[PDB]
Amino acid sequence: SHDSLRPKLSEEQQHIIAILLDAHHKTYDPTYADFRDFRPPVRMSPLSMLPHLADLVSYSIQKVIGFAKMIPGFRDLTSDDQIVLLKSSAIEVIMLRSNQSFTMDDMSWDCGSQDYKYDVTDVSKAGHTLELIEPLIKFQVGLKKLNLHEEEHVLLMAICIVSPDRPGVQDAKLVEAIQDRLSNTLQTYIRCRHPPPGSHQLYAKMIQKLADLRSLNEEHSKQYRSLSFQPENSMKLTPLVLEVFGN
Amino acid sequence: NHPMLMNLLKD
Ligand SMILES: CCCC(CCC)(c1ccc(OC[C@@H](O)CO)cc1)c1ccc(OC[C@H](O)C(C)(C)C)cc1
Repeated sequence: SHDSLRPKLSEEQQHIIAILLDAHHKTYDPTYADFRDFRPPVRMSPLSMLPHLADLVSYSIQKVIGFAKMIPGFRDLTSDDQIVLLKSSAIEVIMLRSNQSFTMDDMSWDCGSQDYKYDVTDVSKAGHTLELIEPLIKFQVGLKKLNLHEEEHVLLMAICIVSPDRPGVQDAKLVEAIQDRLSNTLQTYIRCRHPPPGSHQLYAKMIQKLADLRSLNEEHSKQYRSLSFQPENSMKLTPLVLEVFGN
Repeated sequence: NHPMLMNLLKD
């Protein structure tokens, strides 16, 4: 109450933001140049997009880990806690980071050529049902409409990762200490740098998106468990996806 | 048992 109700950003809070922007810029490629290295998309054989999207998700996990390692304090947690945090958050951070390529026009992910322009049918062709697709699209539209500053977007991803309430977290207080520093930075940023309106209720709306991501995670996990139970599907995944999501 | 994750975390 002090760091949270702070009128203007401290020097420390400014450094936190700068660090997270750098971390995002070194782990998010807006030219999507590496996508050409994945197994090719196959559209139009109902799980035909599973290999390509498994490669996309595996690549995305590597980038999320790269980002997480730069969050102030994250690398100072025990290795087991780092693992737990990343295993639990990876799909949610993927959902958050993907919003940068999401377009409300045709509710697709533009990455950024026609072959790597992904829609609801592509998700369907990875084995997912409307029980996931529908709330996933709702979330993407809801997030896009918040019109976050890049500063808020990177703070939200970091807050998502360093969540002390994940199952299996050992040193919850240490995790909470990092998350609080980040949450305070976000609150102070919105108060002093985000112009009215749209700063109105923005912080609570962002926290609500974190809760929404938990629900999306649960649904994705249930469907993933169903899909990956069949070893001929698991075979089509990548070693990192199996390791991080389980087998 | 998370050698690839652990590798990607190491520096
Ligand atoms: C059509 C795919 C859309 C989506 C939506 C995620 C919100 C996606 C993911 C990463 C992106 O990365 C690039 C982005 O960050 C650039 O802004 C883009 C889009 C996605 C991918 C895979 C999905 O399922 C994978 C299965 O669960 C599997 C294979 C593990 C068994 C479900 C959705």
